[PDB]
Amino acid sequence: EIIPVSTTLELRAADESHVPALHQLVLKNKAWLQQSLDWPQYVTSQEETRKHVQGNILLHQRGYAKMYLIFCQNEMAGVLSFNAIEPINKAAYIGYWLDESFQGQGIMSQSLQALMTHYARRGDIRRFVIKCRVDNQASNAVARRNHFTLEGCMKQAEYLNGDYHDVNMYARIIDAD
Amino acid sequence: EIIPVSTTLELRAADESHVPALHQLVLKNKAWLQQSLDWPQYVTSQEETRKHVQGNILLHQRGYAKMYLIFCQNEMAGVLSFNAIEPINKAAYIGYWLDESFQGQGIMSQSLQALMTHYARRGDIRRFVIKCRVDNQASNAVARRNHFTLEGCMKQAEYLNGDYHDVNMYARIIDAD
Ligand SMILES: *SCCNC(=O)CCNC(=O)[C@H](O)C(C)(C)COP(=O)(O)OP(=O)(O)OC[C@H]1O[C@@H](n2cnc3c(N)ncnc32)[C@H](O)[C@H]1OP(=O)(O)O
Ligand SMILES: *SCCNC(=O)CCNC(=O)[C@H](O)C(C)(C)COP(=O)(O)OP(=O)(O)OC[C@H]1O[C@@H](n2cnc3c(N)ncnc32)[C@H](O)[C@H]1OP(=O)(O)O
Repeated sequence: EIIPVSTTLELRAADESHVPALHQLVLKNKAWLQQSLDWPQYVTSQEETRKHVQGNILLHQRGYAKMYLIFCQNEMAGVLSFNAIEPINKAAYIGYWLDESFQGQGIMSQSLQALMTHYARRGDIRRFVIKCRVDNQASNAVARRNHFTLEGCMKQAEYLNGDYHDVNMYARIIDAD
Repeated sequence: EIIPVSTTLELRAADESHVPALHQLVLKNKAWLQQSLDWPQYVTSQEETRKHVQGNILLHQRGYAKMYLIFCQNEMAGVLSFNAIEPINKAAYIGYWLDESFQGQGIMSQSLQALMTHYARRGDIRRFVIKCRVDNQASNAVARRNHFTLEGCMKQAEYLNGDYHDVNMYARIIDAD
């Protein structure tokens, strides 16, 4: 399962074969990922990433979540995913991160747009949501460029780096009729 | 486990012994509950309520959710609960409903306040949230009387009664220091 993004980019569904490369990518970025994600601190050994992946693959096959790996000229560059899918509401919560050396190239912006369009077209997701610290300006720029509307500010909603942070909730509705 | 509310009210932790009475209460109110809750339509037989209860009791014991039954002069009057608890964020999502014949007496308002105070005092929950259709004025009045702040409006976020509804997100932070 591959969702095309561009002549140099593609989304591949999470595989057990990706575990090794992804573990290294996580290691290389966890110091800075920790400021806006919670799970990187619990990742130490490859076994823990494999665990996260096998679990994700299941929710992925059942349609309860999705995990895609972003590939740039056959090189793993980051992860784009639906952390949770509420089938009855056709709503999904988005999560993503990019290896620091693949940033600043519009890679995530384009991947998100290709991913959303694909699901709005299939029709099982029409409402997309992005929740992230209010102060993560890079993620906010990805959401706005993808036409997300800020719905609210959740006060001190997430505990990250020994402190509570206000979280913005961005959403976009796409009815691909 | 009983959390006191008033000389005529109390909160009792969900029990297997409550299943029968609760099933009847659900039956008596599901026609109208369906307009703002999704699970009442899946409840037909007592076995299904027992299922919902045994599951809840587990999340309750693990601290991942809570389910309390509201009792009014030893008579079951409704349910008040934390649908989900995010331990790391000390945040909880509230759910509640009252049998139609126990409404209009400030019973839910008082029960919610007693419940929140008890958890903010214990310190494992400091952020309380209420999400419900924007047009449910009775629930909105319970949230405002309990000093919740409206954080945002989630567009067409819930599918209920064959249609999508805008959902308000109310929140309150309590640091019982
Ligand atoms: S809490 C939920 C959010 N997750 C995280 O915060 C995870 C940690 N952060 C990241 O991994 C990272 O900061 C993310 C993926 C959020 C954003 O990274 P980028 O800023 O690299 O995003 P993107 O890959 O979309 O690149 C946009 C930027 O690239 C430049 N640029 C050049 N060319 C383009 C094109 N053609 N299209 C769009 N952008 C392009 C811009 O300088 C950057 O754009 P901004 O305007 O978004 O700053
Ligand atoms: S989607 C998440 C919300 N859940 C649901 O909507 C579930 C379905 N609805 C209900 O079960 C029900 O409508 C709920 C529980 C939301 C609200 O019911 P009540 O309106 O009966 O609330 P409560 O029990 O808090 O009673 C308040 C009302 O009672 C009157 N009243 C008399 N005396 C008092 C006192 N002492 N204190 C407060 N209220 C009191 C008021 O006439 C009603 O108050 P409002 O001002 O809230 O309308």
